[PDB]
Amino acid sequence: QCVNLTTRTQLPPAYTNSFTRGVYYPDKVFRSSVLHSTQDLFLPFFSNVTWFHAIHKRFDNPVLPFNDGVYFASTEKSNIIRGWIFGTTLDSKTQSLLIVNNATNVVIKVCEFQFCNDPFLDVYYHKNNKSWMKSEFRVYSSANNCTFEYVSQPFLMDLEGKQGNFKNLREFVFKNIDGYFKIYSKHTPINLVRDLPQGFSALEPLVDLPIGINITRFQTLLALHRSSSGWTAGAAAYYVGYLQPRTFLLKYNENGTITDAVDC
Amino acid sequence: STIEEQAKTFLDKFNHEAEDLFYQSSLASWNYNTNITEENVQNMNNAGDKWSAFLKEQSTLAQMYPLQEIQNLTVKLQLQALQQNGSSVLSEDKSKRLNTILNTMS
Amino acid sequence: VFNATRFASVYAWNRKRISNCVADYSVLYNSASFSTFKCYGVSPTKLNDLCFTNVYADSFVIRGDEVRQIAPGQTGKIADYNYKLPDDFTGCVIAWNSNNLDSKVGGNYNYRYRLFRKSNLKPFERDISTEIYQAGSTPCNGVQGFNCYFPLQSYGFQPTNGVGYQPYRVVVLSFELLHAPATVCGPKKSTNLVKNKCVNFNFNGLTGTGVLTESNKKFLPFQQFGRDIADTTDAVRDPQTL
Repeated sequence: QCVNLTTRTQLPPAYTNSFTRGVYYPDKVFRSSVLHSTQDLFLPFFSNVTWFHAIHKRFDNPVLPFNDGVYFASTEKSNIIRGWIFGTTLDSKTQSLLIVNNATNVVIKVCEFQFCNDPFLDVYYHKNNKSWMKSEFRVYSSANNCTFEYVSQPFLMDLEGKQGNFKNLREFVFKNIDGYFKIYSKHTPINLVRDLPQGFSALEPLVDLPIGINITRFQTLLALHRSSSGWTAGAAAYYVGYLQPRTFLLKYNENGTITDAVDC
Repeated sequence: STIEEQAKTFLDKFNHEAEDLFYQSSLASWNYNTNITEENVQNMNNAGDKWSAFLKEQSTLAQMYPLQEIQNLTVKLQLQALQQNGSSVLSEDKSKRLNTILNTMS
Repeated sequence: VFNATRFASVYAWNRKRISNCVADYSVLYNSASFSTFKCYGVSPTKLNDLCFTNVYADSFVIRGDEVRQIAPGQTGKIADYNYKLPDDFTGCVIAWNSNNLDSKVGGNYNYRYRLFRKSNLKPFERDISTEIYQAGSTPCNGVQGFNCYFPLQSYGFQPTNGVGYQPYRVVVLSFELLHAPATVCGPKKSTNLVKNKCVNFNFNGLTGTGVLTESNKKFLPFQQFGRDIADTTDAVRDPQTL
């Protein structure tokens, strides 16, 4: 909890470029074979995003300002990322949002949390019986005053460490307006070494959470494992970017999906 | 602070504790009169003695609240009956021999 | 809630938080399973048309004659020293005779109450403190004695007791509308559907007049409503059936 890992080596937050990222279905209105122009919180095209990486010598788990909206692009192999934690103080001082994935279901709760210097979900004693399942929970010791609770459907996610190129890409958009916290999600496989693939992506709505709280900052929840200074992590990388009020022109195909988007 | 507040407090808690023991004492006599059995004859004595000794225990605390400092008429009337010690004022021998005369004459 | 086997004591009353669901109050009113039903500030027929953000259902057992003390700005032993309703309380009251369950032969002392307190309880306040009550200035120190009493008292429960003192299980629902969004709402209707005819249709928060006809278009599973280049909806998805 309060003990940071030894292998962690602080390195500068390198920046990378995102081309078409930030496009998503604005609402549930069906539109096809039309070019629609809208303005909402978006990621400008050809903008700069920050390079984050999680591994046993660079492991990045900083707290970061949420502002109006933030964009996430995650390249995953062993699914190190279990979720994110949102809130103003990210502590019991107020109600904070916590998204945790235990490899079984996604637990989403808004309560008063006891903040630990390094929150994470650990996995211990692999050896024989490879395990790789939720074992140690270091995020918070205790909690109370819960204004919201949500649980996703059961599923089996493989935590086993993998090697080679990144085989999965998960791009999310997180925003909070009028107390309604909305999530836009997309998941596609990729073959990549570093940075991001070059192509178009259109995110889909996942859940709309009426959490009814203010989020000024966020922190990423990452998974650690060892066979709390001796924990390790596999190769994983994710990116963060801030949304701006930009106007896009979205083109729809006959099926309704976005063919391409142009920043006005 | 005044004895009036203390007297009314003793009277409020007395009605609740006395209502439970008094109801069981009278209920025991009902099952004894409606049905004659070895269980009802004993229940009437146990329930009767439990309630009889209840007033004797409350009478000790009732004499500690003089009625000269109580300006309420309804309060003095409730304590007027509790202030009486019954057979406690009589001597140990005269107190026990009294019940023997009443039971012998009856 | 009312069907639960055991309920908390008047001092132990549990507070249940109900949110994020739909509430049907017509079954409780038309079931005839309640001894007395009354509301304050809101009518029973209007509850179905109103959405509430938070609904607190109080549970406890009190004497028959003690039910009259439950209301905005009331008095008495159970109201001041146990449970009190604020003057602005918008909720409702429900009670029914528990003599067939709680009351048993020999008496049930599991349900107690606070007889004495140094003052009157505040609105929506629960104090389980068992500390001895001090009537006068004579020190107590947790030892019963002169001017020292035990505040909690047990309710005598037997089937032979009068109907007035028979225990009644009361469920108090506290309706509070806060700045947070509203979730709990009344029931729905979902009448029959008609097609190939001129009619005025209202779907969710959308209304209009037109002819409903099933087409071959396919809306995205997440996209309920369609629109044309003119921002006028040419088709809609049934909120119930797909």
